[PDB]
Amino acid sequence: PRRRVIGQRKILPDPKFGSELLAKFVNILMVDGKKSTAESIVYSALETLAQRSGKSELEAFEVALENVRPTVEVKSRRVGGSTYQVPVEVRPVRRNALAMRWIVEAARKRGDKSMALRLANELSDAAENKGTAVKKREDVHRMAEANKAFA
Amino acid sequence: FCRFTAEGVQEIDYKDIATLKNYITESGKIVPSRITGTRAKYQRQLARAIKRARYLSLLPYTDRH
Amino acid sequence: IKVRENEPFDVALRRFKRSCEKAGVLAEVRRREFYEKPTTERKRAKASAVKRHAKKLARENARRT
Amino acid sequence: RKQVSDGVAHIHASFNNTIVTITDRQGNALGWATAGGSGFRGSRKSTPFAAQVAAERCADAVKEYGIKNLEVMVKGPGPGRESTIRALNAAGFRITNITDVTPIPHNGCRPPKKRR
RNA sequence: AGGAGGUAAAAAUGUGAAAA
RNA sequence: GCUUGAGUCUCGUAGAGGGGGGUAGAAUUCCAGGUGUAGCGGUGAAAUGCGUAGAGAUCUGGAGGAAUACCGGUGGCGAAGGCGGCCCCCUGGACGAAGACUGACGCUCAGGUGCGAAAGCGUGGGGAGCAAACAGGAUUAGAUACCCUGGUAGUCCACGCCGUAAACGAUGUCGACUUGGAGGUUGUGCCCUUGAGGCGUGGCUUCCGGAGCUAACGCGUUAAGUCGACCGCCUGGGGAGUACGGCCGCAAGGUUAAAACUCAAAUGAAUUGACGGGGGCCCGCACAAGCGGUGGAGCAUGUGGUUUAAUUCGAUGCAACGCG
Repeated sequence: PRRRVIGQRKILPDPKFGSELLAKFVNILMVDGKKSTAESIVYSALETLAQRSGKSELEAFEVALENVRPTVEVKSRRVGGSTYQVPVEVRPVRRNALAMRWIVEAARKRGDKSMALRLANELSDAAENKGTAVKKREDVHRMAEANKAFA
Repeated sequence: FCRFTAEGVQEIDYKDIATLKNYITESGKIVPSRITGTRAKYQRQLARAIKRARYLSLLPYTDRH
Repeated sequence: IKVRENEPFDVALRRFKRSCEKAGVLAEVRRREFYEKPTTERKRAKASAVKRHAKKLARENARRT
Repeated sequence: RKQVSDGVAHIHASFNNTIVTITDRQGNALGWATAGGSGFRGSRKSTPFAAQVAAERCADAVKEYGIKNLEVMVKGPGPGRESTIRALNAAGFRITNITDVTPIPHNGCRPPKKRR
C-alpha cells in the first residue's frame, strides 16, 4: 500500500503473433482461467472485427479501440472537506487499458448467440464510434466538464 | 539593527508627510516597528502624528476615497 | 490590489493576496472576539512562535553533523 | 439601452453566492448575477466556479449593450479568487482597473460568536 | 529558514463482594 | 543634635493614570430616486425567514451611535479593578547624575469609611448592529443542547443600592543581604562626537539554572532562599462558606458563622501500563483500482429454541457453530 512498486506483468498471447497488446484483450476475454476456450473464440472474435470494419489485424483493433479510448477519468479526493472530487487526466498505461475494460464489459450482453457471436456485435459496433462499450466511454466523458470543481 | 534617534538623537514630526508616507506602507497602514526596524516610542509618538494627519485628512483611513 | 500594469495585464501578479487578505485575516477578523480571547491566544501562540525564533539559537544538538 | 460604454463591475462576493451588480461610472446596473440563480444547489452552491458562471452571467446577456472597459471592483470574501474574475476577462471586454476594494472597518458595532 | 488560508457531524451503559 | 531611614525643591523623561466635553472617517442598519433580476439565506446537512409590493444589490444624499482593523509590544499608569481615534480643561504618582534642608516626622494596623470588572433594580434616555426567555425549522431515543433567522432586558449615559470572583504571578505589606547570562523599555555618566560607538550605573518583566529550600512539580535577585516587625487566615472531608439572631440592603442577599449527623476517608505531585471521535512516522489487501464466491434456489451437514421418554454431554463473538 505504501512504498514499493514492481514493473510489468507477463501474459501469453494468441498463437499467430507475439502481441502483449492484443493479449490484454484476450486475457480479459479469458473467462475462468481458460486460455483454450478463449483461443477458439478470440480468433473468431477477431475474425468478425477486422474485415467487417475494414482493416487487417494490425490496425483494425484501434478502429474499435481508439474510438472507445477515453481521455478523462474522475475520482473523489478530500483533504478534509465536504467529501468532494479532485480529478486528473489518466496516463497512457491505464487509459486504453480502460478502453479494453468496456469492450469485455459489453461482451456479456446482447444474448441470442454464442460468446464468439456476442463479441461480433460490439466490436463491429465500437469500430465506427457507435459502440455500446463506446457508450460507456461516452458516459465517462460526461463525468468531466462539470464535476471538476476541485483541483 | 539600523541607526535612529538612539545615540545620535533627533526628532520626528507629522508635517513631513512624504517621510510620514514611509512609516506607513503603501495603503496608509502603519507597519509595525518589528519589520521596518524602528523603535516603539519612536513609533508610538509617531502613531499620534500618523493619526494627526488622519484627523487632518492627509494619510488615510483607507484607500477607497 | 492597487495594480494596473498599464497596458499588459497578461499575468495576474497575485502576491499581495494571501499574506494580506482573501484567506489570511479574513479567517481571523470577523467573529469570536470577547476583547481578551486574543490575550488567551496571543499569549499562547506568539510564545509558541517567539520560541520558534529561539529554538534555532539553541541549535547545537545530537546531530553530530 | 444606450449601449453603455464604460462599466464598473461590482462583484459583491461571498463564499457561496454573490449578488454581482454590473454598474457603470454612474452606478446603474442592468446586468446581475447570483451563484444560486445559476444553481448547482447544495454543497456545490458553495463554489466560486459557480460565481464564475455568475460572472459568466456577467459575461452574457449584456452583449446587446456592449459593456466595454471596466473596473473590476470585487467586494467580500471567497477562497477561490482565480475563478470569479477571469470569466469577466473571458467576456472579451477590458479590465481598466483590477481592484479588490473592500469596506475594511474600524470595528464600530458588535460582532456575535460562533463555531461550537 | 521567517509566516498565513482549508482542519472533524453518528458509536451509550458496564449502576453489584474476583489476590501474599 | 548627626545621618545611611522618610520626605520637600531645582533641572529632565513617559503613557490607555482618572473624570468630563467637543470633533472625524470607514463598516454596518433603515429609507427616498434612477437602472434591474428571479431568486436571497445558512450549515456537518437542511429548512425557517424573505422576494414579483419589484428584495439581496451600485452611486449620490439625509438620518444614527458606540467600539477604534493596521500603528499596538509579557510595553505604561495605578491600591485593585480596570483603562488605549485625536485634542483641550483640572489634576496625579513614580525614576535619576549632582546638591541644599527639617533632622527618625519610621512600619503595620482589627473597629470605621470609600472604591471596585460583571449582572440585577428604581427614575428618564442611546435604541443601529448582537443578544437569556420565546416561535418556527433540521439533526435527534427526548433537544425543552451545540446550529440558523427575527426579537424583551441588557451592552452605552446621570444619581444611588447590592460591596461579590479563577480580584490567578493562586505567593499580603516594608527593609537589608544574596554567583549570573540572553533581550525589550525609559533615564544616563567618563572618553576621541572623531559611524548604528569601548566600559559601567537604577527601576519594571520573560527564559534557564548554582547556593538554599521543598512531598514533588518546581521558586530562584519581583525567590517558596537568609532574618526581624505588624495585621489577617487554618485545626479531618462532607454537611456549608447552610441555618437562629444581629449590622446593612426597597428587592436580589452580602457578612459574622455553627450543630446534629456519616464515613475512615478526603486532597496533591509523581511512577508504569491502558484509553482519546489528538498527531507524526511505518506495516498488514484497512481502503482507493478489479475477478469470483456467502446472502434468492435444490442438495450435504452442526448447534440453539421447541416437542418429547432422552431427542448423551460440554462449549455458547472468537480462535464451539462440516466442533469432539
